[PDB]
Amino acid sequence: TVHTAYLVLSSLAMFTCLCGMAGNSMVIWLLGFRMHRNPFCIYILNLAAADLLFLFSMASTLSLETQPLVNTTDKVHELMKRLMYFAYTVGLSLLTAISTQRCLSVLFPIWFKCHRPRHLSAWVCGLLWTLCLLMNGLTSSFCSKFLKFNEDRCFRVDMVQAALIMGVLTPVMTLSSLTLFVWVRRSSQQWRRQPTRLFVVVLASVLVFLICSLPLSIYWFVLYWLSLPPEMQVLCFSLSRLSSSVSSSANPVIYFLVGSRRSH
Amino acid sequence: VQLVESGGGLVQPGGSRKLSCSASGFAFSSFGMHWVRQAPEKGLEWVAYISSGSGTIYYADTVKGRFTISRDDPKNTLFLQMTSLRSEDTAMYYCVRSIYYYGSSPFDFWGQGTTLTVSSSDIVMTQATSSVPVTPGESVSISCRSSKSLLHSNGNTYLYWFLQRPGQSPQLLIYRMSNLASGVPDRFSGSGSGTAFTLTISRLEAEDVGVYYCMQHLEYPLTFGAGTKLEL
Amino acid sequence: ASIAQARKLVEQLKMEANIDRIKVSKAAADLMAYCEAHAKEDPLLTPVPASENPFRE
Amino acid sequence: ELDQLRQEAEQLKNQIRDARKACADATLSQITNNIDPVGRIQMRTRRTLRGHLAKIYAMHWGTDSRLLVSASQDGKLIIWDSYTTNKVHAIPLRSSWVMTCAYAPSGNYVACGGLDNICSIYNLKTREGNVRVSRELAGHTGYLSCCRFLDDNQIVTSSGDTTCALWDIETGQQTTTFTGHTGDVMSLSLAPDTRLFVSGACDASAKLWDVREGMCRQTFTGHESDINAICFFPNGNAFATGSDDATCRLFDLRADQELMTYSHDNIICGITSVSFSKSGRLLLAGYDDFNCNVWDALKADRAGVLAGHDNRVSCLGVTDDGMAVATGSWDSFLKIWN
Amino acid sequence: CTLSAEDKAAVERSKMIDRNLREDGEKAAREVKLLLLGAGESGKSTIVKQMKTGIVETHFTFKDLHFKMFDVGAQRSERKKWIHCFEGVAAIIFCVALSDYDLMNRMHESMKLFDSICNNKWFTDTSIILFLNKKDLFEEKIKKSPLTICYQEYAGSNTYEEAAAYIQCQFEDLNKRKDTKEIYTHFTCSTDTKNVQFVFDAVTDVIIKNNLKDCGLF
Ligand SMILES: CCCCCCCCCCCCCCCC(=O)O
Ligand SMILES: CCCCCCCCCCCCCCCC(=O)O
Ligand SMILES: CCCCCCCCCCCCCCCC(=O)O
Repeated sequence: TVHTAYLVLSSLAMFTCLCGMAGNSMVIWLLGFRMHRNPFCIYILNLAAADLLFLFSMASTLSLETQPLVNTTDKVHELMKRLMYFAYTVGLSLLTAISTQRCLSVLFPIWFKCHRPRHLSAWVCGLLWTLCLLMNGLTSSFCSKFLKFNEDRCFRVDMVQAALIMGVLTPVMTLSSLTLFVWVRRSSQQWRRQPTRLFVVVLASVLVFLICSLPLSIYWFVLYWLSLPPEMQVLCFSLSRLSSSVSSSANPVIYFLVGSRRSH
Repeated sequence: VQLVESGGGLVQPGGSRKLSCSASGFAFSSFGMHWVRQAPEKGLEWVAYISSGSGTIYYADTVKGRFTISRDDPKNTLFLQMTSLRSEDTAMYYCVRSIYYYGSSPFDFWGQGTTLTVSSSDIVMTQATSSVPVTPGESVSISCRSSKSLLHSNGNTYLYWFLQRPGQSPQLLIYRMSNLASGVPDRFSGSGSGTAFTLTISRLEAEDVGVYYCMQHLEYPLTFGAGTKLEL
Repeated sequence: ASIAQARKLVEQLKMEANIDRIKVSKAAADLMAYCEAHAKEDPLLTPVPASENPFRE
Repeated sequence: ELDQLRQEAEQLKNQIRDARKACADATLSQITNNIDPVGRIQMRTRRTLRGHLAKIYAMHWGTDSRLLVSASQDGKLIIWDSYTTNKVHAIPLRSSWVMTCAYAPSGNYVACGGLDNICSIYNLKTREGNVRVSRELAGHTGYLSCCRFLDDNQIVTSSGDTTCALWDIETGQQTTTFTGHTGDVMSLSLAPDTRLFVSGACDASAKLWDVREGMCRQTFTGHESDINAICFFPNGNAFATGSDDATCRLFDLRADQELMTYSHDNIICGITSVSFSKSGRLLLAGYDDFNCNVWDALKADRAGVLAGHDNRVSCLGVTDDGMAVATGSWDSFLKIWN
Repeated sequence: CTLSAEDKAAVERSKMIDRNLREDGEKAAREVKLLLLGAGESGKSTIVKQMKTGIVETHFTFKDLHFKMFDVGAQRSERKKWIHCFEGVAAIIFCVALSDYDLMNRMHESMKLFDSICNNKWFTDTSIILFLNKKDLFEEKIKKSPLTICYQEYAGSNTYEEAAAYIQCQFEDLNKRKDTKEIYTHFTCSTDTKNVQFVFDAVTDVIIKNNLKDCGLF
């Protein structure tokens, strides 16, 4: 019963992760030394790299589960799971930054065109990567049995991370996306033709975020410490992992393919 | 196009001084400036090089540490701060402008020079002639020797020729092996191949008499040679 | 331009009227001869070995 | 009378057509038979010049086959070293609307002109270390569409005011003015011996001019739409023309008639620039469909394509020794094919 | 490194040239380029006299925004050969004088020009700021004579408001495609002050649309 369902979920996660890192690698390839004068490509390139790392970590973790061991496997598995969570956190950060940039492009168009520093994207991404690495290193060093399995400190660092995520990433992302929606509905949609494509892609982005990317964060941060009954933690973990794998596999489609102005 | 240089004078050993040269009449900020030394009795010695935009800066092995080179592009001035002056540093310093692109003529202009008195690997480029006497209307052929091949893999041989008429700064005659500069008569003609090179003058006049120097630009530091004086 | 323009056009056409002409077979043969004469010195026609190519790498 | 003058003109045109078709013993294709074709030759891009930030509209090679000048709508004239992709010079322009650039055979000057109705001559080799304007050749009442150097002192400039002109750079005046060309003339191509020059206009008519006499020696027709590209054959006795009809036409000065037309059903886009390979066996044409086609001059077939451009190929040129062909484009990229 | 010393200095100079080219391009990308258009003596002087031979380019600033407006009316040549040079402008400032409906008819020529330009294959997605100036002269002419003085297709009232609205509708109906570009219309005269603001709102709208097309929502 539950074992067969778990096998099915793992197989689907493996196949979707294969498709995901294929798509992410293609997106990084198509954004190399070109397609970068547009201020909406450094974020997408960084997100493609982060999602590639995240989905590769998923596929590797599933492969390690299919070939379990005792001692040598455990340490590389722990390190690369920490890598997966680091990539997850940085991908969420990049989604939030992308949505905020999209909102600010229409809220302040004069500033976005003739006042925004050309490298502001670059060092914003650098700061995001640095902060995510710092927080994930702290969480791994206070949560991994390899270095320090301090249960109280693991819980404290997880609570801090969850508070920061649910008080910054989700509110700012949702608010920026909704503000873009409302502003283009009440400022341009009335006079010209209503931009239905804008509305549909914005709603799709918020939907896929809130119901595919958050699940893993909320699970691995809060549900890991709410003393869930047995035979229930597996279901939530697998559902969250599959949802995040689907979100990271579909992020290139919803961000680069829909937005290929030059290649169309 | 003139390069008037200032500063200098009598400095006690171990002291400090700041050489200056003000550029005018040309696009100073696009030229890579040099400093070249000449002892009161010896030939020319290369001191320092600064590129356009203050990028690569070079010093000779004998000047490193206590010599520093700097430029002020808005002020149209080139500086050379010197500290801990040794007895071998008494010489006359020339400010030399140079620009580097395909087909250009480096070292095309030299400053008037300033004097400095103090109280008291490399490419060997020497020529085995000196104080050659010759009469106007004849033909001369002075030659220069290089330690190794000056022919680069791109096909360019980096050998320059300079004439220093007495009482005035040296001027460029040949800005690469077989490349005549601007303003010099067609009688001059550099030549050579491989390792050995020479300079020939078909019908010399009475005013093109002086010390002739062969210099290399293949590698840094830039090594001149001992002169080949010409007289009546 | 009421009268002088048309006369100028007629004169210009007369100028091209007196131009000598040669059979186009001869001109085509001459073009083919020139094309087959300088065929060796045609680097775009014949890719030379990379030793002489200055755009190799 | 006016009716008499028109009838005389029509009779003259009919007589000229009869004389033209009398000498047409055979076409080039019929003669060029039982001969090995050039073959499906394909070339690979060797360099990629990546400095411009707007549409590139003109390029011209140097006589040394090393230097290269390109013009673009960002108000920049860049001189390139094609061997190393080094930027020798980058010349700002007062007017960013330029459609042609010229490179002197002596290499001391460049010329560029466009919608500002002025041809500017720039001094490459100065005592100071910069590039400076020498003279501005005002005197045309339209946009300048082409310009070529006869020598350091004579330059011939086409224009959008239906006229070509020859200029004396030192005095800045037109020594001779070439008129009698309905519609704006879009291109010109000096003879290899620099005693004649052809020019194609919007009336689909290509005229051959005498530089000293100042009179149109011959006039050629056959294009259905306006003419954008023109270039002399290396032999000097022929020249090719590119028009909006998606057709390239080979003419002949000594026959006064068209030799053959280079076209394909799959090609409907206009032709931007044309040039000849050394020995005149290949015809290199730039198109609107982002691609350059290698036309075999003797036959009427495509020797090969090169593509490699994401936008319209606006200009192209071949070196004096035939080492390489450089193509400009509207994507701000130059490619040195070999 | 297989490079001579002068080769290295050449690459350094080339890199300095590259830096200057990048700076120039980044400075140009923060500029709005407008294509002024319309028949001569059609109020073009009035709309160009608010602030600041071939193309007569003007540069003006408003609310920390820089405009590069180009006048190409004096070209007097085949437009189709050089019109693609202006593809990619922010907007077209098309100027039409209302009073030139009887002065062989200027309004028909202006309508033909507007139909030719607004429907150009290069400009299928650029907004058009249709300036309709000389409205006081239109007032005086309508007081002297109705619009039906030369046009029998009109059947409405002989008042300034309705006639101006009819002309605006006739102009705005010339474009086949209303689903790809926005036509902005304004009424001005010799002495206006808010005319400079209308182009600011138009360019702000097209800037927003450009950003949306960049991110790919549009
Ligand atoms: C509080 C923890 C870190 C906060 C992370 C915030 C990430 C989103 C906000 C920064 C991105 C948007 C900044 C503007 C970038 C742009 O539009 O170019
Ligand atoms: C860290 C986030 C970066 C975003 C900074 C927003 C700066 C806005 C500056 C004022 C907006 C000016 C642009 C339009 C002019 C206006 O406000 O009316
Ligand atoms: C392991 C984390 C590394 C920390 C730094 C991450 C930086 C990623 C790259 C961000 C910028 C990439 C391209 C920016 C260049 C540009 O501004 O055009």
